[PDB]
Amino acid sequence: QESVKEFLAKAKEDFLKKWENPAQNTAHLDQFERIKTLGTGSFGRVMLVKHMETGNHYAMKILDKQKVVKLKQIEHTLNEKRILQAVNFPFLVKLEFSFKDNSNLYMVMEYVPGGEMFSHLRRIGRFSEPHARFYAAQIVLTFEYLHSLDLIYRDLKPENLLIDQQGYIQVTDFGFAKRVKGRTWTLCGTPEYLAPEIILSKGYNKAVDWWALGVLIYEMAAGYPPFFADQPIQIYEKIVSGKVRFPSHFSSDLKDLLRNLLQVDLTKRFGNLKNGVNDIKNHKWFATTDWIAIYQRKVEAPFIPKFKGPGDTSNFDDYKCGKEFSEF
Amino acid sequence: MQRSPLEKASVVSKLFFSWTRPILRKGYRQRLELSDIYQIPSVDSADNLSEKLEREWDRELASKKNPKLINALRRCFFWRFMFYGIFLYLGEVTKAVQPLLLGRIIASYDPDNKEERSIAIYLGIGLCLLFIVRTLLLHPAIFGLHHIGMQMRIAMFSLIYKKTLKLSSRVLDKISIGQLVSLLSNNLNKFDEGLALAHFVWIAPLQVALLMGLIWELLQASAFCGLGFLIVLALFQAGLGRMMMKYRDQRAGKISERLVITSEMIENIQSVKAYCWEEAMEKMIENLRQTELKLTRKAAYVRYFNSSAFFFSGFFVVFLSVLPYALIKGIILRKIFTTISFCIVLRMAVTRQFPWAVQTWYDSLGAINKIQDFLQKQEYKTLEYNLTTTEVVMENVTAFWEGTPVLKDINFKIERGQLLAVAGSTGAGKTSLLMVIMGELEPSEGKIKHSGRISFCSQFSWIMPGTIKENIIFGVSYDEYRYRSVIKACQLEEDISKFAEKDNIVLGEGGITLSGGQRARISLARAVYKDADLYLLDSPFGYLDVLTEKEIFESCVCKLMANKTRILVTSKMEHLKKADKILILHEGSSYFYGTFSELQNDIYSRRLSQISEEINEEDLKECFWNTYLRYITVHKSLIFVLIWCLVIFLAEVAASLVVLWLLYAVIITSTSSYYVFYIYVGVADTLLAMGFFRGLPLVHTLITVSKILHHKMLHSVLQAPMSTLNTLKAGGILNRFSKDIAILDDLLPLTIFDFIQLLLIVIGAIAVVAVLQPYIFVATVPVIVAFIMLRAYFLQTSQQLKQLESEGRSPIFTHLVTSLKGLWTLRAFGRQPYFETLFHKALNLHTANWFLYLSTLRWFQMRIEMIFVIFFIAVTFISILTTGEGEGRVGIILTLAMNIMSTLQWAVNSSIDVDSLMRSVSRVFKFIDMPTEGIWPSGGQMTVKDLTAKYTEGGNAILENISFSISPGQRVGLLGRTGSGKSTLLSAFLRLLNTEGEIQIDGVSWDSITLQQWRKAFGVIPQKVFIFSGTFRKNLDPYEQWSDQEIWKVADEVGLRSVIEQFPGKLDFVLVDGGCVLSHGHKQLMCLARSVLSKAKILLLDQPSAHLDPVTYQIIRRTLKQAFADCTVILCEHRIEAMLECQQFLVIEENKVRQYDSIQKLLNERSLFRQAISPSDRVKLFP
Ligand SMILES: Nc1ncnc2c1ncn2[C@@H]1O[C@H](COP(=O)(O)OP(=O)(O)OP(=O)(O)O)[C@@H](O)[C@H]1O
Ligand SMILES: Nc1ncnc2c1ncn2[C@@H]1O[C@H](COP(=O)(O)OP(=O)(O)OP(=O)(O)O)[C@@H](O)[C@H]1O
Ligand SMILES: Nc1ncnc2c1ncn2[C@@H]1O[C@H](COP(=O)(O)OP(=O)(O)OP(=O)(O)O)[C@@H](O)[C@H]1O
Ligand SMILES: CC(C)CCC[C@@H](C)[C@H]1CC[C@H]2[C@@H]3CC=C4C[C@@H](O)CC[C@]4(C)[C@H]3CC[C@]12C
Ligand SMILES: CCCCCCCCCCC
Ligand SMILES: CCCCCCCCCCC
Ligand SMILES: CCCCCCCCCCC
Ligand SMILES: CCCCCCCCCC
Ligand SMILES: CCCCCCCCCC
Ligand SMILES: CCCCCCCCCC
Ligand SMILES: CCCCCCCCCC
Ligand SMILES: [Cl-]
Ligand SMILES: [Cl-]
Ligand SMILES: [Cl-]
Ligand SMILES: [Cl-]
Ligand SMILES: [Mg+2]
Ligand SMILES: [Mg+2]
Ligand SMILES: [Mg+2]
Ligand SMILES: [Mg+2]
Repeated sequence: QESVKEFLAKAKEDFLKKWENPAQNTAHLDQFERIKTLGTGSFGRVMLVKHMETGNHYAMKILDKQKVVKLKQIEHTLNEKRILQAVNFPFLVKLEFSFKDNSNLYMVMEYVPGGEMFSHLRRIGRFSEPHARFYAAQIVLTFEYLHSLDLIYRDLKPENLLIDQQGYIQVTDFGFAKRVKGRTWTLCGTPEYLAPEIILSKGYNKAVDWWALGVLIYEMAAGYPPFFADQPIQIYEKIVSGKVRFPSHFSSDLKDLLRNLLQVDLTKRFGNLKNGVNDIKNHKWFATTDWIAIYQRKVEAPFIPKFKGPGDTSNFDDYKCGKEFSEF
Repeated sequence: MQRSPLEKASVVSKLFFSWTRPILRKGYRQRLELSDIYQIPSVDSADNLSEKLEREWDRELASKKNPKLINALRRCFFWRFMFYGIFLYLGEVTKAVQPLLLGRIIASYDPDNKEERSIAIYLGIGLCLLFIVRTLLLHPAIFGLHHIGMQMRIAMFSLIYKKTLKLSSRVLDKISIGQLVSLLSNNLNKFDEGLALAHFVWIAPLQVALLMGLIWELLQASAFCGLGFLIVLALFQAGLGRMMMKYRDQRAGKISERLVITSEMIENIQSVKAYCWEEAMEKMIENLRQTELKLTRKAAYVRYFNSSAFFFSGFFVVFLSVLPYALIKGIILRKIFTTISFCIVLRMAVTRQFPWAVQTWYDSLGAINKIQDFLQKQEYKTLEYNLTTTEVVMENVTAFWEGTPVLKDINFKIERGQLLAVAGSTGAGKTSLLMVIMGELEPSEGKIKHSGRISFCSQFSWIMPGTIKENIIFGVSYDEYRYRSVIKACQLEEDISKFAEKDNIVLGEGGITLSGGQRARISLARAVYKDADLYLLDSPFGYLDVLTEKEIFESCVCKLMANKTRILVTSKMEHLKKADKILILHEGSSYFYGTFSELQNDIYSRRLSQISEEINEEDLKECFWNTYLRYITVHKSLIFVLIWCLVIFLAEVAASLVVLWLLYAVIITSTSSYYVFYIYVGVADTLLAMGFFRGLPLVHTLITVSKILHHKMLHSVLQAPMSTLNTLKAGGILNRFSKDIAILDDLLPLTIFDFIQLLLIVIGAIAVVAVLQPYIFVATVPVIVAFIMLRAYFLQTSQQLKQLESEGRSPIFTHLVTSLKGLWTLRAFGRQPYFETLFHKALNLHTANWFLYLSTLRWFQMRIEMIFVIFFIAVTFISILTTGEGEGRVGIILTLAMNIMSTLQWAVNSSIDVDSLMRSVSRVFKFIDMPTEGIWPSGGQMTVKDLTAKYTEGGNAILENISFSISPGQRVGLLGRTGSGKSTLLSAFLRLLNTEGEIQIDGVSWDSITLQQWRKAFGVIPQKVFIFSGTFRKNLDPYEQWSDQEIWKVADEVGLRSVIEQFPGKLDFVLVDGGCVLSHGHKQLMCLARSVLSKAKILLLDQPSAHLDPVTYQIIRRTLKQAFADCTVILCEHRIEAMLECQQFLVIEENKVRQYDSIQKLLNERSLFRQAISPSDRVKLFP
């Protein structure tokens, strides 16, 4: 109650502070090593790094300036940098340093050794309902935090969710986050996770993240997305139709929650209603969830990745326009 | 299959139902074809309605503390229900105010009422408009209410089926096929019709409040004298309904037991024929019938008194309210006739419409509560799913089927790609271990861990309707390479070649067309074709010869799936040699676990798992007047009762005519004396009502007729030849023994009563009026002709549509039966959505016919009312214009004729309903006309000459020109490959198929004596064991011939004493679900006990020891030596050890029998078969 209401306001007050007075040019590539290549991506490339003056291992995301200007998306990559250094939450990947050279752009994150949720979901096949609920609670808390600041996340998918040593979720890839207070008309994201109003080419608001959460929960519980067609143009017809069928092993509470989250009529979708984010919290599916213990990280995770050192990366797979960029 | 024209029809076309004209035009001239049936509207699809209802039910469960299904239904269908209620009410309000307009018109014929004659034209215009507005308000509302009710029923049926597949294994023992078939059959048609009746529970009080105020202004305070009489009559009916409900609730329980016994006995008809048990089964069924028919008669007696209230109140309601008025001052005839006119509507509202609505609410809410109770039963728990386990571990598992634990501290561990061999004696718990692994039997202690992807092969072979290929593929994508490899590995390639249609031969429910080993190998092929991590094979080599068994084991289990983890239940030592681990059970305890060494001290590449739910022409193909006279003359008492009723009717007509011809507190003048006939017609419904001296015997005899017909139907079914019975389906038999019998018992007797009552009223009124004034009959003739012509036109298509709808109910029951039989296989493989889609297809098939039937019925009713309205308008205007300065004599005749036609219309609707109900009688008679199939045994000498056997008259011959002889008192061994024809010869001895040739026993030809005498000379052990619901003693001897001493002695000899004493009631324990509490071998021992109990001189044994271990086989060997000393035994068996105690051998190959003397001579010729003999038997056969 009051503890949630008093505490949010302080987060807002702190967020604006770092939004106004930021810091830039924290580090250049002299103290960074080049060990591994953790990920890929359609824009960047992420590789493992260590600081030899401290010894701590870090991740570093490298973006191409020319590619960025070629892809006709320049504001997104600057807004990513702007947002990542301002937010502060235990389920968000933090930022340490920022780079600025003549060729590329680099950022320094914390290292999350447990690998993606996607790989473990495909390895195990599907999660049980308590296992899925453990992660869904964290995602609900993260969206409650973000929407308090008028921030849309707008890219939710298993490849963006990482597992840390304790088994908790870490959210990354803020490439499409935007400070919207009102409406927006940009079409971006992964087609299976897009809301109907995004496809219909009309203004949309922060309600899209709850549709993405419903799709995420469905995919965790079943192992395959609710809207699956071989062609992107055919996926849109299934999304606009909004007709889903549930696996026989789904419970009634899960089906009711997913029906209320995957609601085509955005005036009837959970989280956008008069109660805000309390229809989700008070739902019968979350009856056995302790929202304080989850936030304080005192609940034992159902899965602990077997990390074997700071330099170990076994959980992962084996792998100029200076005018526009004036905020790095 | 065309589109429904309702979707693209105009507003005016939909309002008048003109879009039904093409099918009526088509069906009147010639027989309806398959293309005439239209595709159902999108709103009526089972998928959409199921989603609609399921959403609300899940919200109800997730958001309420006491969930109610009526709330879920209310949030789906309320505002359309209340929408049509308003127009139904507005069409009823019109009915109450008609006497205000028509009474002033009738009064204008009298020259005295000069005021009414000044405004008669405007009154006629108003009445003409009132008819038009009434006819347009009623029928569309009734059709909409029917449509809502049909949608509700479809949604509830879908939810019930989706719940059925989730029921736990512990709660399933308490639910039979009869209970579910009753739950669906009762609500099938009446639930849709009830939605139209429901609204009068509030319409009728308002109609009474209006009519009492209208009657009050005629009779100031005297109307309440009749109001109190109607109140007392309403309380009387409210008391009768409760007794009816009590009797129905008591009766409800016996029908399920009758249905389950009937279905069990019909599906095992060949065993019943072989045992000659038909009369005993008939005796049990008629004992069950006799109990419930008393409750049926009592409920019919109550319903008669409920139904006759309307007719026996027409005179007293007006008399009690007019007499206190007429005494204090005189009354004119006009006021009496107006009182009658209002009292007709008052009586119809009070004694007909209100109690029916109350009863409809009772039935609907009771059905909804029962369905809600079904939807909240305990469910099956889904297994843990984890692809990264690759290890099957069991530790300290103890379990109970409830006492003694079935499993007691079992431990084992097997890795990826290994084979486990489970062995043990009969009843050790080998099947229970696989049930525990599958999750169907929850352990009370211990843990079981594995990936969760399993494939299962049951010890009882389950076969679903469809082709062999559909059985093997079992609802996934067809892959040609794996299909060919699996077919070749399972040795099915030879048997498929014999079939004329190759792999696409259509199999029925249960696959009775196949042999035992063919069904076993098809089940094994279905198991192997599926991609899984763990394979559970429950004794697949039970009905296979040694050579086929060896080939399958060497090329399918150890080679084709050598990289898969698998558990094999087996007793053979050769199979134990190649197993990595061995587990031996003994009374549920781990007798041994370890390796055999210490005992003696590519196709699965593709992911095929990755229908349509609508009906096409192929699905519809299956669905495609001396009946009254035959129904009446079944029972002579019905003829006597009808003659009695006719004589009393004629006496009443004569008395009423004399009294009327014979013609103060009542004022009558010469110019107003015409009201006598109007009052007589108004009160004739009471002077001609059938009292309890006529009403009760009629219903009693009508119930007796249905009893006789059910007995004849059962007798005819049990006597039919096997060729006829194989083509029948389980769902059709259940349909015809449930729905038609229920209709003949409940609906028909009380509907015929109302039809006869209405006919008598109309005929008596017409005759009495026309005798004293012949111009009324001339006026009534054309309207009668019009109604008869329209009825004749309509019935041509109505009867065909009704027959189609009646035939469309079978696939639903067939799917329900086959779904209950194979539930564990469905949950093991994971094919629930496939069967849900098939059930939706069946529901859509039924809806396609039912919707058209209802639409054409509505069209007919609206046309009848329109004809009546147009005749009334014409005669009204003629009457008003014709009258001049004096008496208007034409209008009197015309208006009285129309007043009679008003009742004729209701009689015609009752006739249509009776004709609708008579289709069930037609189907029952069609089932009765099935064709009929039709000391001496001292030594047992048999002689056969030129015997030919074939299953279809004019088909392929399985055996050709068989000839051999048997000496008296000799054991003969009958051996051969699976599917060669060993069972066909034994069926040919009993003449269970089309046979040609000659067989003699001790010189007596089989054409000399009757078939019943011939079959009584044989004792049999069928390959398929038949067990019905009943005690042990009843199963052992249904005829109740032998005392418990003899039964206990035989059970001790056979080794059943320990098994029987396991259960609470020793020899009194009721066996349910075909002896589900017994093991597979205990059923073999039950059959052995049955064969021992009946002392016969010739014994036809069909593999007596199929699945038994070598230790238990000693019981059969000892019984053969001792109990059957001086008997001719023909022992058909695959066990090699059983051939030691034989003196003659018969081998079936290439469709003919070869005869051998010694087993060594037999074996030395067919080397390949001799190489398959195990070493333990090889030393025995070659000492
Ligand atoms: N802090 C981190 N620790 C470990 N791995 C990380 C970290 N941050 C990113 N990665 C890896 O990099 C991968 C892709 O990087 P990221 O998604 O940030 O780039 P992107 O181009 O925005 O991708 P997208 O195509 O989703 O836009 C992630 O899936 C993850 O494997
Ligand atoms: N549904 C049941 N309810 C109660 N007892 C049962 C039930 N099913 C089996 N049993 C009992 O469990 C015991 C073991 O039976 P089970 O069918 O598992 O034997 P089995 O080793 O597979 O036999 P067989 O060799 O005949 O196939 C028997 O004593 C049997 O009576
Ligand atoms: N009702 C039937 N209609 C048509 N063909 C049938 C019918 N019953 C059996 N057959 C066919 O008769 C042939 C011989 O089968 P039969 O059951 O007589 O053999 P079997 O030697 O007793 O078999 P098994 O060892 O499997 O018990 C098979 O090809 C089978 O398909
Ligand atoms: C459907 C219902 C609620 C409609 C209204 C019902 C009541 C109020 C109506 C129905 C019939 C009506 C009566 C009809 C005829 C007369 C005679 C007139 O000389 C005085 C009014 C009087 C006595 C009316 C009083 C009101 C009345 C009793
Ligand atoms: C549903 C309202 C019907 C009103 C009927 C009024 C009748 C008035 C009769 C006056 C003598
Ligand atoms: C439902 C309306 C009926 C109107 C009847 C009017 C009767 C007028 C009689 C004038 C003497
Ligand atoms: C059951 C309700 C009946 C209402 C009758 C009202 C009579 C009104 C008379 C006014 C003089
Ligand atoms: C005095 C003329 C009365 C006319 C009455 C018309 C009634 C029309 C009812 C629909
Ligand atoms: C059907 C109503 C007949 C009424 C007869 C009343 C007779 C009264 C005599 C005083
Ligand atoms: C078709 C019937 C017409 C009958 C008319 C009779 C009139 C008789 C007047 C006394
Ligand atoms: C219901 C019969 C109608 C008969 C009409 C006769 C008209 C005669 C006009 C003189
Ligand atoms: Cl009047
Ligand atoms: Cl009148
Ligand atoms: Cl009056
Ligand atoms: Cl009046
Ligand atoms: Mg990403
Ligand atoms: Mg991105
Ligand atoms: Mg068994
Ligand atoms: Mg056989």
